[PDB]
Amino acid sequence: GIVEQCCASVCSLYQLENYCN
Amino acid sequence: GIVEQCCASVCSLYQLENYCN
Amino acid sequence: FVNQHLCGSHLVEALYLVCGERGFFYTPKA
Amino acid sequence: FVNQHLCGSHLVEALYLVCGERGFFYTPKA
Repeated sequence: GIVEQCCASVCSLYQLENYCN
Repeated sequence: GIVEQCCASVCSLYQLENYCN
Repeated sequence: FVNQHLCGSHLVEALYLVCGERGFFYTPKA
Repeated sequence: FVNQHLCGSHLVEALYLVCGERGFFYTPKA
């Protein structure tokens, strides 16, 4: 999930855009 | 939608909680 | 704090604080 | 600004700025 991938580890634009509608 | 109901007009806790998962 | 005009980042902030560990969906244009 | 540790309100802020008029879903515990 986004917290494991962007908080606990370094985020990426690919990850964030996976969560836009 | 949330912008019409909480930005353009006064928001409420009922409205906001409609958008929690 | 929720009974006012909440626009842009301030509305997202309100959802974050109210919904907590449940998370939320923010869909502005629908 | 997105290639760092983004936690709590800072992650929600990043989603808001990146996704813009599309909006987003924030689901922390899944």
